[PDB]
Amino acid sequence: ATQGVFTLPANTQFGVTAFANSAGTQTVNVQVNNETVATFTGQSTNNAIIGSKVLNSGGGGKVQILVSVNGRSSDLVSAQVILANELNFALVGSEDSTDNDYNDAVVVINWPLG
Amino acid sequence: ATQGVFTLPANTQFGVTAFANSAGTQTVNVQVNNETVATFTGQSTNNAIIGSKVLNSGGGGKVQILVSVNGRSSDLVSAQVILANELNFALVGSEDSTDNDYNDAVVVINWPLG
Amino acid sequence: ATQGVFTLPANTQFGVTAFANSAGTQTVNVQVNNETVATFTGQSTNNAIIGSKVLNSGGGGKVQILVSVNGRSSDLVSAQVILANELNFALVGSEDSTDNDYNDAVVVINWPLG
Amino acid sequence: ATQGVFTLPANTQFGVTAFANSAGTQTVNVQVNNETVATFTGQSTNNAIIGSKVLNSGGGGKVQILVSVNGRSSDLVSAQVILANELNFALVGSEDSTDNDYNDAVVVINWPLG
Ligand SMILES: [Ca+2]
Ligand SMILES: [Ca+2]
Ligand SMILES: [Ca+2]
Ligand SMILES: [Ca+2]
Ligand SMILES: [Ca+2]
Ligand SMILES: [Ca+2]
Ligand SMILES: [Ca+2]
Ligand SMILES: [Ca+2]
Repeated sequence: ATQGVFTLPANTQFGVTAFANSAGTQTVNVQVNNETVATFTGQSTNNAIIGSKVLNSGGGGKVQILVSVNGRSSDLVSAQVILANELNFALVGSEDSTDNDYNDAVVVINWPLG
Repeated sequence: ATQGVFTLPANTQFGVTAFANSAGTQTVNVQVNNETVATFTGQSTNNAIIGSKVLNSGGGGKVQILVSVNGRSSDLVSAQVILANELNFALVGSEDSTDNDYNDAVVVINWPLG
Repeated sequence: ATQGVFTLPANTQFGVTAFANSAGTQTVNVQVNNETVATFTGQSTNNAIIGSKVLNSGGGGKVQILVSVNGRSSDLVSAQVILANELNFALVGSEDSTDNDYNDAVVVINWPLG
Repeated sequence: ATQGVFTLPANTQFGVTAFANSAGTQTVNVQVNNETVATFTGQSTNNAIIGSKVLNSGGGGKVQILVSVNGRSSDLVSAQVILANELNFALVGSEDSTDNDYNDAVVVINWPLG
């Protein structure tokens, strides 16, 4: 299945935060309605935050996360979870090698804000 | 139900990150096997990160999040989600008032690291 | 927090299924836009299905689960999870006594159908 | 990523329930520790239950779901969610064709029982 794609409500503010856990330098691209609106880059084997931003989901509400290491696409896993019928998490893990920890870059998207 | 309590694997490294979305100043306490091992305080209505740390789950693996505003306990909601049978997220929302957005402090715990 | 309340897309077919794991006879009440549309009753300590129905979410899309045993309200826990940005589960556990297993009646709501 | 594989606690009773939403006859295979312990075969475009069984997770706790239609593997998606730090759902969707609804066979694994 396609992974890392989420439909948000339209024109809604959301937070996107990325953590790194790999020897490889991670590149996280955030696309909103098929336009790149953020790129995070960093390296950590200790969960360092390599980016955190507030973005808007725009008309289509389509938010896609892509992760690469040195231009090679990582394999993704994802889900969305909603708590108390209001608090949304869109969760992505990525795998840049063979160990299947899926934590090489971890991306957490949350809404609503404010 | 009790919320904000999670059983991790023993002696395991995990990340904890807290976000704020309220007029009220948020205090997030992190307890590992009933000892307070981190405390984050901060105020934001725009999802600012008010703390991020790497901790060890210790022998019991018990991780509890408590949130308060002005010394008053916030109501919590929580769940744990596992992706690819390996990547774990323990998720907490908290409500300090009456609107029920449960985002006033948002806490994300992730493991494994490295 | 209020639990057992979910917002579905409007005018959408959904499935609701209830399982029992208790000595007590479970009564599961299903409301759609604040009107009772189903009631499932049954007893099992071995996960027997006590009801499965297809319903429509109507204009408001509001679905609520309540659980009681001999007229006494059970404590609820719930969450919604979305897979592949399309497959939805709305999940309820309920606790009729003291052991905190939350499985006394378990309710799974799924959409889309067809 | 591999999907439809879950680690349960050892020697634990669990329920497995399959729903069908396709024109195609669905064959759901359940393995516990790499041995077939159940096979559900049925057809429905309206969420009918094509199998429900109680099984034991055995020493390894490994549970795998595979879905096929006329001998051809469906694409799977999955996740595990834990409520109240005790109530577990392991969730599978499967796609037998092109529409990406992932509901053609839907598998819900729950524990604990009793
Ligand atoms: Ca890896
Ligand atoms: Ca890693
Ligand atoms: Ca609030
Ligand atoms: Ca708020
Ligand atoms: Ca109970
Ligand atoms: Ca029970
Ligand atoms: Ca399909
Ligand atoms: Ca279908």
